[PDB]
Parts: sequence; C-alpha cells; structure tokens
Amino acid sequence: STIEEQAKTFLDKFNHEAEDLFYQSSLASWNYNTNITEENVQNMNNAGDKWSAFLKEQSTLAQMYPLQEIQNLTVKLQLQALQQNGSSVLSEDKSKRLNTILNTMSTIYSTGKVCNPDNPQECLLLEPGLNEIMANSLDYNERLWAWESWRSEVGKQLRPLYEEYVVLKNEMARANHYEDYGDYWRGDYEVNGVDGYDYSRGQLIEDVEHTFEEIKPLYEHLHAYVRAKLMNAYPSYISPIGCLPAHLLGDMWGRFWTNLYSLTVPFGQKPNIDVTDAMVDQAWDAQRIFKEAEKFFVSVGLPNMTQGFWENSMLTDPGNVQKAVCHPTAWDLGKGDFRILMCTKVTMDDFLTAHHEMGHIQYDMAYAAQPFLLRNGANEGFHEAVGEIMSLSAATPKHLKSIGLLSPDFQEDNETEINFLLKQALTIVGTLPFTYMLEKWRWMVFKGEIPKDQWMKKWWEMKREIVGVVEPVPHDETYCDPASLFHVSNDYSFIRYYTRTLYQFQFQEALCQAAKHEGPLHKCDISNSTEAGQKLFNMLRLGKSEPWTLALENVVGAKNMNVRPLLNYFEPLFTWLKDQNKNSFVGWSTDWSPYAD
Amino acid sequence: PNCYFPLQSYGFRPTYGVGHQPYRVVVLSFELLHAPATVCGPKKSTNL
Ligand SMILES: *[C@@H]1O[C@H](CO)[C@@H](O)[C@H](O)[C@H]1NC(C)=O
Ligand SMILES: *[C@@H]1O[C@H](CO)[C@@H](O)[C@H](O)[C@H]1NC(C)=O
Ligand SMILES: *[C@@H]1O[C@H](CO)[C@@H](O)[C@H](O)[C@H]1NC(C)=O
Ligand SMILES: *[C@@H]1O[C@H](CO)[C@@H](O)[C@H](O)[C@H]1NC(C)=O
Ligand SMILES: [Cl-]
Ligand SMILES: [Zn+2]
Repeated sequence: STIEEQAKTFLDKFNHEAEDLFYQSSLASWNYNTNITEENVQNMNNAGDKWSAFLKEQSTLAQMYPLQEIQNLTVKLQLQALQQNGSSVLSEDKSKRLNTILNTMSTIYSTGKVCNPDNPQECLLLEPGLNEIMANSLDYNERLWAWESWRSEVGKQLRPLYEEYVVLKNEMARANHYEDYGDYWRGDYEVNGVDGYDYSRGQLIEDVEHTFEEIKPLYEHLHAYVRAKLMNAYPSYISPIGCLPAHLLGDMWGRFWTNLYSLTVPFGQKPNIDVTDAMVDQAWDAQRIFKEAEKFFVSVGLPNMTQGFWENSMLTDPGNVQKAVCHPTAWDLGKGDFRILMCTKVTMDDFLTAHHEMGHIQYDMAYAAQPFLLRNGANEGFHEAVGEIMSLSAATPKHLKSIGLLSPDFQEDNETEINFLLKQALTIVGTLPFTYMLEKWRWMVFKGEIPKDQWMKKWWEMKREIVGVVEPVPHDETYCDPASLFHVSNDYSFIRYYTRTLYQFQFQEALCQAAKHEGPLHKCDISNSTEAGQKLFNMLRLGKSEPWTLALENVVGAKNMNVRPLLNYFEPLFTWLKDQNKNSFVGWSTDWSPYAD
Repeated sequence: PNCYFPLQSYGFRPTYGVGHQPYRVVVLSFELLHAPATVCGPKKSTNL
C-alpha cells in the first residue's frame, strides 16, 4: 500500500542483481589489469556498458518514487544515492558532446608530448620523463624549459575545451537544482534530517577557510625557511622577500615539496631510517612483508585476511611474459572476494605502501555486511586517510625496532626527529595551500564570479597572494594551465586531499589518546592495543548509512573538522622553525616576479 | 515490475571465502516412539 515498502522491495532486488553484475565487471577489470591483452579489453567494454546500462535502467525505473514519502533513513539514503541521474537528465546531444569532450581532453592529457627545440623527432611524454627532468635535475634552465613547453603544449589546446566543459557543467548543475558544478561536488558532504548532525553547503567553505586561516602560520614559516635554503642554493633567481618560482617546487605543479628535502635538509650528516639493507640482509620477500602487515593489523584486534586473498591475488610483478599495470590499488570485487595488485620491491617505501593497501582492504572489508548502495566510507575522505594512518603508525622507529628491522643500539636524538618532522612537513604542509587554492579557484570559476578574460590573471594573483608562488614567465588568457594536472584534467575533486590531511591526523590524535602513549605524537604507536582496534572498528563497521559527522564523533568525539591535531603534531617543528626564522623575513611580496627586472 | 521469479542461483567458484564456501550438510532425524524397532547399532562379545 505505502510507497516506502515498494522502494524497499526494489532496493532488495537491486542489491541482489547489482552484486552479481558488479562482481562480473570487477573480475573482468582484475583479469585485464593483471594480464594486458586485447580480448581482456573487449571483455572490459562488454562488462562496462552492461553495468552502466543496468545503472541507467535502474535509475529510470526508480526515479518515480518521491523522496518526500519515506521515513526509514537507510532506504531514504539508498534511494537518494540511486536516484542521482548524472548526465542523463541533460539532452542527449549535449551529453554526447560532454563525453566526447571528456574523451578528447583525457587523451590530450595522457598523450601530450613536448619536443626539445633542437631535435624535432626527440619528444618526451609527461609521465616517463618530464617529471624526472624537473624532479631530479637541479638546473634552472631545464626545469624552466620543461614547465614552459608542457604548459604551452597542453593549456593552449585545452582552453576552449575546458570552457565548454565548464559551461556544460553549469547547465548540468542547474538541471538538477544546484547553483553550480562546485555545489554539485560539495554535495558529497551533505546530510539532512538528522538533528544535531546537519551540514550546509556553504558550511564546508566557511570551515575550510577558517582551518586554512588557523594553519597559515606554519605554511608561511616553512615558506620562509625554504626560501632561505633556496637562497643558499640559487643566489641569483629569487628575491629574499618574493614568491618562489613554480618550477622550483619538486613536481609538475608544486603539489608536493618532497623533492626539496635533499636541498633543504637541516642536518645532512645524520643517518636516515632505511630498512632496505635489513630487507636484503634477512632475505625478506613480498609474502613476509604482507605477513608482517597482517600481524601488525592482528595486534590491534582486526581479523587476518581471507585465504582467497593469499591464494589468488598477485603479490609480485608477473615477470616479463605478461605485462600489468600495478599502481597501488585495493579492489572490492564483492561476494567476499578481496584482492591486491602492486609490483612489490624489497624497499621500505613498498613496506609502507603495502601497509597502506592492506589498511584499505581492512576498511573495505569492515562494511562488507552493509547493502550494495552503502558499501563505501562515510564520505570520500576516510578510505585513503585510514590507509595512510597505518603507514604513519608503521613508520615509527619504535615499531621497526620491536619487529627487529633496526638494531636496538640506534640512538634517537633531537636532530633525527627534527629531520623526520621536516620531511613530513615538506610532504604534507606544502600540499595544503595548493589543494585549497586549486579547489577554491574551481569553485569560483564554476559559480561565475569571474569572467572568462581574467581567469589566469586572477589565478596567478591569488596564488602569489596566498600560496606564495610567482610565475617566471608572464602568461596570457590563451592558456589552460589548470588542466595540466591529472585531477583537473580528468574530472576529479581536489578538496579531498585537504580533508584527508585533517582526518588522518585527527584520527591519529584520537587513537594515540586511546593508546595511553606519552611523549611526542610522531613516536606514538597503536600496536598491542585492542582498545584502539575496537575503537577503530566502531567506526569501520557503519560505512555511510549514518552521517559522516556521527562517524567522526564515534572515533574522536567531535562533530566537525578541527586543526588542533596537526599543530600539536608539528609543535616541535613549529618552535624549531620559528627559532630558525628569527633572522629571515616572514611572508612574501606579490609584486616581485622573476620576469620583471 | 513488482513480480519476480522466486528462484536464484548458487554461484560457486574455487576462489571463494570460507564463510561463503559451499558446505555440504545432511541432517539425521530419529524418533523415540513406542514401536517395533528395526534399526540400531551392533555389538559383539568375547570367546567361549
Ligand atoms: C595471459 O593471457 C594469455 C592469453 O591466454 C595466456 O597465455 C597467459 O598464460 C596469461 N598469463 C597468465 C595467466 O599469467
Ligand atoms: C529500516 O529498514 C531496515 C530493513 O528492513 C530495518 O531493518 C529497520 O528496522 C528499518 N528501520 C526503521 C526505523 O523502520
Ligand atoms: C589468524 O589470526 C588468528 C587469531 O590471532 C590466529 O589464531 C591464526 O593463527 C591466524 N592465522 C594465520 C594464517 O595467521
Ligand atoms: C607486543 O606484544 C608482544 C607480545 O608480548 C611483544 O613480543 C612485542 O614486543 C610487543 N610490541 C610492542 C610494540 O609493544
Ligand atoms: Cl600549476
Ligand atoms: Zn591506498
């Protein structure tokens, strides 16, 4: 009689059919990615349009249920997540235009090539060379040439395509009752109908602005220190009060400052923690690394992995006969099947990456009992954060000493810990302003606050204002340099990394408080603490059937993002950095540019 | 649209989890009622 029970029955049938269909599709993906052939690609296409056709058919079948007449929250969220029609509500001609634009611009990003001005037949792709050209070579001219050539080759092509893409996304947003595509992407963090746990769409912007305001002292101190180090490095390129150049930041767009650790190491004579020598000395392999991760996870009370994972998953490079793409990825095929695929090498970085991947597996198996629509994290930002917190815990020298990878005679001191905190800051503190800047610029172009003819000017002005980076070569509006990034150029959100950075350290603080550990947080370990494991599981189990604020309170007791854990973590580095910065200017001047003399 | 075929399939493959593994089950049922008993276990003795 009522409509909620009809929706319940429809969801009951949808879960059963979609389980088998998604299992088939994901198994096809696993067999294609492990064994690169052409018939595997064909099976991928077959499963892909089969799954997409099932999705569109189910949406067009269940759209007729009005959301206003359901009281059970779980089925409400199920029907809300299913009822999102995506690009289908738009006209078919514009939908095909949008997908053609996506395909063309993705191909432009993936196959973009730049040739040196001395050999027309010698050209380099972005992946397997341009990154290295500027992430290993210290020459200013080569980095400048690579940056300029890449941007001039990609942005000029991608400018009108990105304009049409943005326009189509605005029509898409207004079609389904959102003001802008930025609002559509912000819609991930929305929950309604739960008292004491609601969240608005502008609340996210307000909170991220407040958090960035609270964090900016650390960024500016690190910026001053890095500028001083680069002054000691490159004496004739940057003003001691101006912004850093774009092509002197380590990676393609200045996303991470991990590369500059070698140039900006405070104490280059202290040894660095590397268990690769202990890796090769004890004849460790991939199976022993994953057993070590298994025992680390069982130490807190989490269950060990299933037999199928240790029987069928590929834990090593499949030789040279068969090629495979082995980026670290955790696969949830469904029906109780879990898999990992990554070319394992005997390195410490592969140890931490394996810990991260099995943390992903643990998170994914945590909500295996939840329905098909709800087998995902409370939002997008919990998966990778939970993966990274495990690597952070395992990177502690105390755990390595306990598991016998470092000799107990190793002497921990202030210098080594300062170096560790500085490299962690270069990896983490550097990316927060850039992610905030990029996502805010995307919001503000989507909302229409900026006319077309000054996108790049405003982009660079606000960058030299907040992120302290000034271009070495002046650029016109013919460029689409934002589309030079994988995330911008393939339709992904980017505030996810800032949210993850907040979440992972908030979780680390909460678990360390639950672990009864004394001292600095970087030394904190959570092993041999079943209380930490049960606290982790208490949020692991829900999935996303409940508001993300409730899931966050389940582990930390707070209903919103806060920046106290990050500053508490980096306080020793805070005081060391402010002690160093007494004789150096703090801040940056927006007027100075390398091209202006 | 609301009327479905009430039979499903037990998709079985040798790379499945133990909880989902295809266990084999047979149930044995007895009856303790007053009636001429035809079946019960054997027993043997020693030597003369
Ligand atoms: C990859 O597929 C080819 C084609 O059937 C097959 O010969 C080869 O054994 C496969 N590689 C495996 C199973 O590792
Ligand atoms: C919502 O539906 C689920 C699935 O049948 C049921 O277990 C649960 O009790 C329902 N909740 C309410 C409040 O009706
Ligand atoms: C799995 O964990 C249980 C509980 O700690 C342990 O008894 C068992 O030996 C483990 N199995 C393997 C294969 O490590
Ligand atoms: C954890 O407990 C085991 C069992 O006593 C012990 O061997 C190991 O050293 C402990 N590790 C830590 C880090 O406390
Ligand atoms: Cl950039
Ligand atoms: Zn991961």
